[PDB]
Order: sequence, then structure tokens, then C-alpha cells
Amino acid sequence: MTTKRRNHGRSKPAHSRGRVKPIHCFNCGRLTPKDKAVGRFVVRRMLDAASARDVAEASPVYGANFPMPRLYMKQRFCIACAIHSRTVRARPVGNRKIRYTKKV
Amino acid sequence: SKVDTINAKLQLVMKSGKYVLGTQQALTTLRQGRSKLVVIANNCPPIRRAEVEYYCTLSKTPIHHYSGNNLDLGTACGKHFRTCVLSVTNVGDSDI
Amino acid sequence: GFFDADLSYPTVRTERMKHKRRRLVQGPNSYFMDVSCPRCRQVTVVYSHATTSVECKGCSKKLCRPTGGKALLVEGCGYRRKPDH
Amino acid sequence: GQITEGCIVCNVEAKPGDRGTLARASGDYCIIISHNHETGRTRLKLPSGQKK
Amino acid sequence: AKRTVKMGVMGRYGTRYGANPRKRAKKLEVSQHAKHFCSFCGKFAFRRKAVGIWRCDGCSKTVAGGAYTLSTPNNSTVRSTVRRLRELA
Amino acid sequence: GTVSRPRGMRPKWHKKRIKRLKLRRRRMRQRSK
Amino acid sequence: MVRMHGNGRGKASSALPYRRTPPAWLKIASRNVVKMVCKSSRKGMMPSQIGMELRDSMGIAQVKNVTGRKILRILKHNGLAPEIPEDLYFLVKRATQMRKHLERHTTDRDTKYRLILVESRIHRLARYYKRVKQLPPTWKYES
Amino acid sequence: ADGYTMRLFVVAFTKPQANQQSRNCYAKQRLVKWLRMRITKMIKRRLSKVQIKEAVSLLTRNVLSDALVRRCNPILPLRELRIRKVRVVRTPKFDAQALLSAHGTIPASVEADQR
RNA sequence: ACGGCCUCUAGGAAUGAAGGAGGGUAGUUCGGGGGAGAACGUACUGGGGCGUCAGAGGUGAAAUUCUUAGACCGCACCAAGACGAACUACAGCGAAGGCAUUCUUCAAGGAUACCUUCCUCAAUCAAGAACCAAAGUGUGGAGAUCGAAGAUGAUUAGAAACCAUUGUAGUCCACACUGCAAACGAUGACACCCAUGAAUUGGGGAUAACUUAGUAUCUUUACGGGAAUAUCCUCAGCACGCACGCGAAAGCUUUGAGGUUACAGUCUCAGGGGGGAGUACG
RNA sequence: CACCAUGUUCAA
Ligand SMILES: NC[C@@H]1O[C@H](O[C@H]2[C@@H](O)[C@H](O[C@@H]3[C@@H](O)[C@H](N)C[C@H](N)[C@H]3O[C@H]3O[C@H](CO)[C@@H](O)[C@H](O)[C@H]3N)O[C@@H]2CO)[C@H](N)[C@@H](O)[C@@H]1O
Ligand SMILES: [K+]
Ligand SMILES: [K+]
Ligand SMILES: [K+]
Ligand SMILES: [Mg+2]
Ligand SMILES: [Mg+2]
Ligand SMILES: [Mg+2]
Ligand SMILES: [Mg+2]
Ligand SMILES: [Mg+2]
Ligand SMILES: [Mg+2]
Ligand SMILES: [Mg+2]
Ligand SMILES: [Mg+2]
Ligand SMILES: [Mg+2]
Ligand SMILES: [Mg+2]
Ligand SMILES: [Mg+2]
Ligand SMILES: [Mg+2]
Ligand SMILES: [Mg+2]
Ligand SMILES: [Mg+2]
Ligand SMILES: [Mg+2]
Ligand SMILES: [Mg+2]
Ligand SMILES: [Mg+2]
Ligand SMILES: [Mg+2]
Ligand SMILES: [Mg+2]
Ligand SMILES: [Mg+2]
Ligand SMILES: [Mg+2]
Ligand SMILES: [Mg+2]
Ligand SMILES: [Mg+2]
Ligand SMILES: [Mg+2]
Ligand SMILES: [Mg+2]
Ligand code: NA
Ligand code: NA
Ligand SMILES: [Zn+2]
Ligand SMILES: [Zn+2]
Repeated sequence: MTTKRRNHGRSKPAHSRGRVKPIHCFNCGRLTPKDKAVGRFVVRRMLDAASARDVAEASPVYGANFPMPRLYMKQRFCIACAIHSRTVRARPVGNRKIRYTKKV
Repeated sequence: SKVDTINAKLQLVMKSGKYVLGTQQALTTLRQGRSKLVVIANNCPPIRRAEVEYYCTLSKTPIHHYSGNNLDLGTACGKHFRTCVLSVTNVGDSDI
Repeated sequence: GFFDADLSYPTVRTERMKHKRRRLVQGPNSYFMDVSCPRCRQVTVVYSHATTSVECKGCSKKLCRPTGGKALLVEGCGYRRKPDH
Repeated sequence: GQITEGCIVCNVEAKPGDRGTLARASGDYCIIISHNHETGRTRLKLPSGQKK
Repeated sequence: AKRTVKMGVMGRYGTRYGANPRKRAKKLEVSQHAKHFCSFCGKFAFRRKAVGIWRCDGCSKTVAGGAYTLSTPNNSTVRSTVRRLRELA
Repeated sequence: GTVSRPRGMRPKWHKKRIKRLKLRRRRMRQRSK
Repeated sequence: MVRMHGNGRGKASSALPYRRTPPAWLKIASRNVVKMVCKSSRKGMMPSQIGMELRDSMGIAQVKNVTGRKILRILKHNGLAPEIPEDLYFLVKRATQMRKHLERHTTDRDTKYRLILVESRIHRLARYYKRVKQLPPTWKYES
Repeated sequence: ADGYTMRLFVVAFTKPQANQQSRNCYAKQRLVKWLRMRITKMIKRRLSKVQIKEAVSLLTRNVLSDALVRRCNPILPLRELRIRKVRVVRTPKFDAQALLSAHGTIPASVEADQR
């Protein structure tokens, strides 16, 4: 009914472009426009602190001088999965305009 | 840019020079020694082309191998008919 | 207190920054230059925004190269701005 | 063996010297898949789709 | 004045053989009876004289190509491929 | 939901029901003439 | 170009000076400027090119300011004016080149769209020139 | 030189300058194509007149890599350029002597010997 | 520059070039714009080759399913059809629909630059014309993946749904149709005025109402007198937080939904309580 | 992320 967002929930200004090719949601595979989907670049450790300690102890390669490899993933979620996984939450109306331009 | 320039010189010849259309008239100019340039379409029959080049070689007349066919050559001259061979006898202001 | 801007008589700083067609009275940005050829050693008047092929009469060498805006003068040649009027 | 792979051919000899037995009907052709110099053979795609 | 609204050349068949078979045949029939460009001699004078056989009224050349048109799209693709492979060698 | 009260079935399905109804009526007239 | 056929709003253009007097350092006579204009025309150059060459290599900013006559007027007086107006000639040439490309490239729908705009521009331009009798009546661009 | 065909797969990244204040360092496309052509010309020139053994030495010791970045930086400021993948796509007919020349002195194997 | 015989001699008298339109030239500018051709990239699936042996798959839990006739898994390959990840942005291009690997090509297109040309040629538009995502239709191809219909297994009081394993038409290409989208900014086109801060894409320029009020950094033997940054100015483009004013409010704000009862710049489309109904008839 | 269907008519 009422216009909830000025940008309509996507990064597509009225005279920028017509169509943005959709992507599959990282979790459920739902097709959503790439400029709309909630995008997160995640750098995860391959092992938690305890397991990495044990593997580093047994490794002649990995130790204090050589770090273990990490996983790098660009995850794009549909809106429903982003909310349900708590990657993003409903916010107060005045806080909806708050944007972050770098990972904190 | 193979055809754009020669078309421009053809237009200038068509406007301010003296030319002849057709193999027979072109050969007559070559025999008379009055030809300054001979333009040959790319679909000219091989025996006719070879005869024209041989005449031009004997008369030391320059040859331009046009990148279009006889239909294109006639259009470039501004005519509504095909021409295999064009012989320029006066260059006018073309500089070709 | 400072001087208020007058629309009919703008200041030098305000007028100098404006687009040539956004000035109070529109006018050209271009000019003419006397160019001495590095090879012909002769003076030729060259437009500051020349887009065609400018060549020295003697050497037949290009005196400038066209660009998006002002023409670029070849190295060696000396240029002098001629008066606008 | 002298024809490059990927070329489109017709009047193909099934046997050397048979003077043409494959790809003869109107609009038909064979496609050269590959050459095998070790055995001296050539692989073709016949109009029916079979490889020979 | 126009004598048929849409039948065109197929009007010789009257009400027989069905609209769709008539339409499909018409496209190829117009092509086979039409004059086609001759790359030699630069004229629009190629006419069919048998299935797959075309003779130019201008230069009298005879060319084997196409059941209902002078050159098929497959032949055009093959011509470019052979030229490209010839350059590659 | 992203819409207000339809005061009926979903309009897309009401449109489809009408579409099927129109198809049936034009078939009945065809068999009649 | 800018506004007709394609919602471009560009403003790039020349800005003619207020003072129209030829500069004092320009010693060339008006009769010689006319001679160069005719000579350049005989070499096949169009009036637009004639002005640019005089501007670039002769220090003649405005032929009209020097001779009192526009370049096309000088050509008309000497019988050197083009048979077809310059802008119409260039639009026709562009349309012909585009049609030549389309003969092979039948699926270049963008070019077909641009061709419609060019041919529409030609027909509107032709209507104006026939009205002011710069084109013969019954002149028609043929696709 | 010995008939080995390889595919090189170079990747490079643009970088901001030291004093840059812009929010991105995207490159003009004409510079990207210029970077591609210079990389292609250098790699073809350097690898076409050497054998596979010398080519592997150049690749594994980064001699070609340092040459590429040094000569490509003036075209475009690069954060890093590297050869991410080299693959042999066609090998010549097998030659026992060439293999032995590549292996030089072969260390002995004691696997078949008695314990 | 000076002087001199002969020949030719309608020829300079026209408002101005719109911060209106159209053309021209240039950087051989700019761009996921369009068309053509040749290649590349992993991945899905399949196929054998080379190994292994008891499970694999799938789910909330299972089953349909595959499997000692060797599944799943591992390595290197081969085939075929799609697709062009990360980089990918409140970024670019296009009239809209739309557009993303590289190289080679074919016509374009906007912007910028100009003391080039031209001279009202324009704005908006019934009729008419062309284009138009997906699905759908016709004829040939193609058919890896996904998958309307259908099949099987679960869940359930029922479940011919959601979930699982599949699978036809399709999904892809050529040509020809169709012209039904929340085809949306739910905001018609052209033109004028309009306050502030930080950015961004493309091209240029510079380093008693005052007469003129800086500045660098990095790379640098050939698409190289180069490339990118820095400060300032500028025109054109997509926008952000931000003063009037407006609005029923949400909100809009040089990007109006402002400049409107202090109501008139121009043209055009549509609406007149809710249903019946975008139905019936033609 | 197994499975949660329904609530007679006016009027406080
Ligand atoms: N292109 C040549 C032109 O022909 C003109 O003459 C033509 C016109 O008088 C007239 O042409 C008419 C035209 O007036 C009217 N506006 C349109 C009409 N279609 C034309 O008719 C013409 O074209 C149609 C098909 O296109 C033909 O069927 C018809 O036979 C033919 N007369 O008939 C002649 C066609 O042969 C004039 N002589 C002159 O404009 C010019 O020379
Ligand atoms: K979003
Ligand atoms: K919308
Ligand atoms: K933009
Ligand atoms: Mg709501
Ligand atoms: Mg949205
Ligand atoms: Mg745009
Ligand atoms: Mg859309
Ligand atoms: Mg360790
Ligand atoms: Mg002042
Ligand atoms: Mg809700
Ligand atoms: Mg509503
Ligand atoms: Mg317009
Ligand atoms: Mg940038
Ligand atoms: Mg004007
Ligand atoms: Mg296997
Ligand atoms: Mg990619
Ligand atoms: Mg209009
Ligand atoms: Mg479709
Ligand atoms: Mg069939
Ligand atoms: Mg499946
Ligand atoms: Mg509609
Ligand atoms: Mg809009
Ligand atoms: Mg609407
Ligand atoms: Mg841009
Ligand atoms: Mg604002
Ligand atoms: Mg009113
Ligand atoms: Mg009503
Ligand atoms: Mg109740
Ligand atoms: Na596999
Ligand atoms: Na096996
Ligand atoms: Zn999801
Ligand atoms: Zn012929």
C-alpha cells in the first residue's frame, strides 16, 4: 500500500537501468535481482581455534610462521532467507536509513 | 577505408572531368593514349580483366582494382547501370 | 561585511569560472597563434582548437595534432599567442 | 588426411578408390571429426549422425 | 488492381489442399520462380531450370545450388568455413 | 501480503475463471453456428 | 543530433564573439578570401570543411566577418554550390551506408531503429527545403 | 621451441595511488585492452623461442612475472599481476633422449632393492 | 617593394546566428549498446580409462532412487548443450523491452571540444508505422541443466499441494507469428526558475557592493611527447543526506509531487461512488 | 523449519 522504501528495496534508480539479471539465493535458490539480494563476503576459518591448534601441532608446514588457509565466499541471499537466518533484521523506521559501506 | 576515398575521387571525376564507361570505350582510350586511370570492378571476367591490365601495362596507364562489383562501380559513378571498366581521360579537380 | 555580488557587473573571479555560454555575454574560448616550424623555419597562423591537418608550407610537416580540446603542437616549434583583437 | 578437421565434405569414399559412396543425396554432407596418424584413419560424422 | 487478398500465386489451386500446406508451399514456390542475384555479371537474372540447377539469363552461367533458392544458408556457412580453414593452413 | 483487501478471490484467478468462461461461451456459439 | 530523436541534452557548440571586426593582424584581402573559398570548393570540399580549413591554417575566424558574405553565398554566386544541401547530403549518405550494412546484418535491430530515425530526419529536412525551394518539387528520398 | 603448447591465464588488479581520495580505482577499458595486448606480446615473444625446460624455469622462478608487472605498470597502476594457471594443451611426439636431457642425472630408486 | 605595353572585367552590401533544431571536424574520445565470426573458462550431466570396496543418495525424520553385473568417492581426460561466478557498485550503455569471458570485424549512438556550416528547418501529437521480457504458436535444429503436465515416495483427518526422487511440453538456436507484464518512478512529452554538503560516470580547461588575489604524488623500454592520482573550474549523465514551498498524510524538493483560489508557457492521454465488467453484442 | 483446521445472527 504505502511506499516503505525510497529505493524500493533495491539499488536500481528509476533511470539507471531496466533489468538486472537475477541470482540464485545462497540458501534456498530463489531467484532475486542481484542489486536487490543481500550480499555478504565471508572469510571463514577452515578450523576453529581448538582444532587448528591440534592440526598446527601435527603439521610441519603450518605453525606460528605460516597461517592456515581460509574459505572465501560471496553469499547472496533472498530477502526471506536473509531475515530468517538473521543476517539482517527488521529495524525501526528511523533506523532503516542507516547504511554501512564497509564490513565492521 | 578502401572504397570511401576512391568514391570521392570518382564523384569529382564525374562532376568536373572526362570519363568513359564500358570495356570497349576504355580500350579505345588506352589505344589512343588518352587514358589517365582505369578502374576495374571485382567481378570483371578474368580474360577481360587480363586484357585490360595488359593494355594498361603497354600504355603505362595506372589501374585501380575496385573493391566492389560492376553494380557498385556504376552506383559510385552516379549511374543506374552496371559498368565493368571505367577509363578517366581528364582528371579535372579530382587529383586521382 | 563583504561586497554583495551584482548581476549586471560580476566580479573577475565569478566571471572567469563560468562556461563560455553561461557568461553574461557569451564569447569564444579559442585564439590564434604564430607557429614557427621546426623543419621549415617559417611562421604560420594556427587555430588553438584546430581539428584538421595543419602543415608547414615549406617542410610539409604537420604543425599540430588534433585532440579532444586544444590542438597539441609538435615538439621544437615555437608559438606566440596573437592578440584577440 | 589432407583436409583440416571441422571441414564439411561430400562424395566421401568409404574405401580408398571406391569413387564416392557417402554423403551423396541432395543437401547432405559429412563433417571431419579428427585425424589419427598412428593408424592412418579419419573420423567422420555421417549425415545420419553415426560416426565412421 | 489486386486480384487476391492473401492467396497470391496459390490461387490456381482454388479451395483445395488446405491453407497451411498452401502457405508453406507458397514461400518456396515464390523463391523458386523468382529472379536471383548473379554474383557474376552483377544482374538479377538467375532462374531455376530444374531442382538444384540455376541459369543466369544475362551471362548464361549455370550453377548447381538449392532446391528452391539459388544458395542455401548452410552453403554460405560452408563457404566461410572453407575460406577460413584455407587461410589457417 | 503486499496488497489491500481484494474483496473477493485473488484477481489473477478471477481473471482466469472469466477467461475459461469466455472460451466456453465462444465454443457453444461455434457449435450453434 | 542532440535533442531531436533521442532525448540528448548536450550543449556543446560554438560561441560567436561580440566584436565582429577582423583582427588587425589579418592582412588578407576579401577578394583573396573569396578566391580560396572557390578554390577549396573546386577540390570537392563542402562548405563546412572550407570554413574549418580557413579557420585552422589561415587565421580567418569568420569568412562573413572578412568578406561580408557567408561561404555558401560565395559558392552560390560562383556557381559552385552543391546540388543537394550539405546537411541533406550527409544524412542521405549515412542512411545509404546503414542500409548497405543491414543488407547483410538482417538482425541488427538497433541499426534498423536508428535507420528509422535517420530517414524520418531526411524527410522532415526535405520538406523544409522544398518549401523554401532549395530542392526541386517531386524530390523524394528513395529507400 | 620443442613443440609444447601452453595456455597462460594471467590476472592483474588495479590499485589506488598513494594520495588517491577516490572511492574506486576502476580502469578505462582502452587501458585494459592495452594491458592485455602487452601481456600477450611479451609472453609470446619470451616463450616461443625457448624450450619447455627453460619455460618452466621462467614460470616457476617468476622471471616472466616480474618482467610483466614492471613493463605493465606504466600503462596502468597495478596492485598485483600474477600468472594464476599454466596448462600444457598439446605435447609433441615422445622423445626418450629429450626426456633424459631434461632429467640430467637421475637419482637411484631403492624401492626394488631388498630391505 | 617600384615602374611599364596589351587583353579581360554586372560581381561586395547581405538583420542577427537563439545558453531552439539540423549537419561538419576532432580526440582516431566513451560505454555489460547492436550485428557477424573465431576462441577461452570452470561447472552440471554423461561416457569410457585408471583405482578402491559397501554402501550412496535424500529428509524435520524417512521412503521413491542407485549399488559387488562395482554405486558413491578419487585422478587425468573425452563428448554435448547451456551459462559467463568472485570483480558486480543507490556503477555504465540502450527509445523501451533489455545488455557482463577474450580476440578479430561491421554499421551506428550520446556526451564533450570548436571564432566550422546553416538559418526557424521547431515542440507535442488523432490516423498510420516500427520495436517490445516471460509464457504461448508454426516449421526446422538442438536437448547438458532445470522443469508446466504426468509418475512415484512422504506429510496429512484428507493433500492429484508445500518437501523428496523423477519426468513430457518446454528451457537454447534460426526463421516466421503473438503484442495480454506490478511493460513501475504505479509519477506523459518540451521549455523556464529554484537553497546546501559529500560523492560518482564521461569529455574538456588550468597548475556602498572591489581592477584580477594556491597546489602536488607514483610508475615509466612501447597501442607511450605516456598512464593514473592531487587541487580548482566546467558541460553532460545515474544518484545521496538537504532550504523554501507543497501535500489528506505517507512523503516530494534544481531528479518536484515546489514556483496554483495571488488559480492562464505549449501539446497530448486518461479519470467522474462501489459493483455488474473489461463482461455481452458488433 | 514434522503436524496447529474451525468459532451461528443482532447488540453491550
Ligand atoms: N520518380 C519519378 C517521378 O514520377 C512522377 O510521376 C508519378 C506521379 O505523378 C504519380 O505517382 C503517384 C503519386 O502521385 C502518388 N503520390 C503515389 C502513387 N503511389 C504514385 O503512383 C505510382 O506508384 C504506384 C506504386 O508505388 C504505382 O502503382 C503507380 O502505377 C504509379 N503511378 O505517377 C507517376 C509514376 O510513374 C512525376 N513525373 C515526378 O514526381 C517524378 O518524375
Ligand atoms: K536490498
Ligand atoms: K516497480
Ligand atoms: K549515467
Ligand atoms: Mg504493507
Ligand atoms: Mg524491490
Ligand atoms: Mg541512461
Ligand atoms: Mg522491468
Ligand atoms: Mg607446526
Ligand atoms: Mg568587477
Ligand atoms: Mg505484511
Ligand atoms: Mg489500489
Ligand atoms: Mg527527442
Ligand atoms: Mg573511477
Ligand atoms: Mg544557430
Ligand atoms: Mg566412473
Ligand atoms: Mg567473468
Ligand atoms: Mg514533437
Ligand atoms: Mg520465450
Ligand atoms: Mg517434418
Ligand atoms: Mg530433476
Ligand atoms: Mg495492459
Ligand atoms: Mg522516468
Ligand atoms: Mg501504468
Ligand atoms: Mg559515462
Ligand atoms: Mg535533493
Ligand atoms: Mg489549472
Ligand atoms: Mg464509476
Ligand atoms: Mg466470530
Ligand atoms: Na563427472
Ligand atoms: Na568402474
Ligand atoms: Zn532464500
Ligand atoms: Zn549472370
